[PDB]
Amino acid sequence: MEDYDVGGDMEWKRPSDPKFYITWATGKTFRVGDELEFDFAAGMHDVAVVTKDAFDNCKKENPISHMTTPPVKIMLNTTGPQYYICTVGDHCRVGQKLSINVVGA
Ligand SMILES: [Cu+2]
Repeated sequence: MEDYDVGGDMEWKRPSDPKFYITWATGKTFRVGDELEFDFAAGMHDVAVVTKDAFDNCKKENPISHMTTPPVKIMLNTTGPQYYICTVGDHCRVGQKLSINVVGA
């Protein structure tokens, strides 16, 4: 098991570059049992676990899950695609979103 800090010291923030998080994930093999940790200041960002469509269009309403208090720690316990976005402001629209593929432990 591996523990990942989404974004690095950049943490979970509004990116200057729209592909930042695509870049951060790349080269990482997320497996079942691994844990993602999103760090941010209270109210400045958040985490909503969404479907692929909601991910693509940045739909904030009807999350699978939604978390607001800062480290949001999520364990990956199923194989397959997982999508996360920040619903605060225009953050998702400018790239604060994460797409990963979880494989076996
Ligand atoms: Cu945000």
